[PDB]
Amino acid sequence: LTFEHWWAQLTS
Amino acid sequence: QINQVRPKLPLLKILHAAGAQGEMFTVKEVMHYLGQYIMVKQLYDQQEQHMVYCGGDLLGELLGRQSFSVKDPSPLYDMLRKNLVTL
Ligand SMILES: [K+]
Repeated sequence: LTFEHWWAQLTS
Repeated sequence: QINQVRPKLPLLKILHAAGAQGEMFTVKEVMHYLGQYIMVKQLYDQQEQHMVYCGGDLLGELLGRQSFSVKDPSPLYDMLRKNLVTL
């Protein structure tokens, strides 16, 4: 629901 | 080193704007500073935060797009492939 929530999943 | 990449100039300018130092970085570092750039410049859609609006931003020039979705990262990864020099 936040930009960081989505962005953080682009990296392991 | 094999785990490092050298961002092309315009992408490096973006990373430096977000606080990065130097010329070579790991992919995790590149993603960290690119994410910070998007967050501090508040380019993401306030209601649907996975959407990033970058029309008129150097990031939009690099993506060749006015916006992209973090949920469908292919255009972002294509931009990185064209803007990261590797070994
Ligand atoms: K915004």
